[PDB]
Amino acid sequence: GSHMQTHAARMRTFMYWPSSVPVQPEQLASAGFYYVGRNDDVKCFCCDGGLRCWESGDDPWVEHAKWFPRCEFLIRMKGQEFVDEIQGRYPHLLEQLLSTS
Ligand SMILES: [Zn+2]
Repeated sequence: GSHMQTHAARMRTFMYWPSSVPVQPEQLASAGFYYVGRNDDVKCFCCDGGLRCWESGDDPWVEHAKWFPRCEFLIRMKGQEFVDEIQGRYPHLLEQLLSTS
């Protein structure tokens, strides 16, 4: 429950990635991108860790299920079904190490 989804924000993410979104923007709106993401590098709303990296006609969802450490927004039908499946495929989903001293 934050107000980063009002004021203009909604259309502040509805912009684009190259110069228009030739992906599936109706699915993006469910994945937390395009209007439903945040700014340019569609960060998402509830997500603590959303980004974009669009590979080869990939879904917004596998992208937005491989870097999110949490997306309470999307933890609903995706986070109990998606990831339950996606994590089946991703045994390196969880946090590894980085600069942990
Ligand atoms: Zn998210």
